[PDB]
Amino acid sequence: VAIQEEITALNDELNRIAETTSFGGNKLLNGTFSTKSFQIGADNGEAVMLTLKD
Amino acid sequence: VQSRGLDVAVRNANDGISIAQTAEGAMNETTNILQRMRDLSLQSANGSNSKSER
Repeated sequence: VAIQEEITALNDELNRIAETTSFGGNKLLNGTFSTKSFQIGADNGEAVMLTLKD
Repeated sequence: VQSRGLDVAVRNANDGISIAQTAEGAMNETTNILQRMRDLSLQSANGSNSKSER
């Protein structure tokens, strides 16, 4: 039971990190970043897809 | 008649190059503005930017 208390608290922390880590306000590990394209190019259609997951 | 006319001709030509000179100058600012719009456009494409940034 006491060990479970620690497990309970630590799973809460995991959930927290997941729904909190953000870049300037854009959440990252919550499962909303999904896939985004970074141009990394001097002309159109030269981007790469970064996929962050929940 | 030819000599006097030739003088008028030169003047008219100089005025011609003047119109073109003035017009070309405007185009020069036009492109600079267009170029900045392109650079801003690339920055907007980057996925990092949020709707607010766009």
